[PDB]
Amino acid sequence: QVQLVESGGGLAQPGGSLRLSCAASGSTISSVAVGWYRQTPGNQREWVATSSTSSTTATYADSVKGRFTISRDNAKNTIYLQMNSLKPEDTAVYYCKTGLTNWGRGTQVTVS
Amino acid sequence: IQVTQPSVVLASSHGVASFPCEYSPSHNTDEVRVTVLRQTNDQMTEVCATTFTEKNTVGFLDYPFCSGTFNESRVNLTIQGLRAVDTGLYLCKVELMYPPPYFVGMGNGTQIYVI
Repeated sequence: QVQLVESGGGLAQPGGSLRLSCAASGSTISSVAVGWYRQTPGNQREWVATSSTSSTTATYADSVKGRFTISRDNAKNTIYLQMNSLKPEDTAVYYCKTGLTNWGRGTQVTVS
Repeated sequence: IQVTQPSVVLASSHGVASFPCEYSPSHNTDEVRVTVLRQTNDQMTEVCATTFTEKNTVGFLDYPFCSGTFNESRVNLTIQGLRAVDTGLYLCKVELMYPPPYFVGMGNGTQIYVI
């Protein structure tokens, strides 16, 4: 069992960067593919990217491919989503997830 | 992915057998396909299959003789209408179907003896 906590959210300007954090407690996520999702007002949580694992490379939705980067910090039992070249349409609440339903609490990202 | 299922399971007089199928690690996914297969002398034939999502945790609704509930990373399976001749090796195949990356794992098989 793993509790996921997002942070790093806040407001950025168009063209700016934010680094989001998904910190896990309980057990380790060192070996677990961790997904990032975003939810705009009135829509469903939508897949953005998944972290690497021992056997797989990081994966990205084409809407963020090249702009977003997922990295790991095993020592802090944490996954980072580096969000560069932000657009207003990147505005959303961002969630990390493991398994089918183990959502974090989500963090709001606002691009003016 | 690793898939755990029991070595051996006894079916009821009514022809019902239950056993869990669990996988690890619990990679991110939104769509889990579980396939139950029977090993019969070189051939692997499909018994039943379903797709679990966050909203559909109760599967095999389209089968009379297969039931399954999904939780965490564990499907609890129930096969019905088993006969003595249905004694054999039942493999749990687990696939994490979406989003990328795809993962697939195959359990060692559960031997089912029918009373």
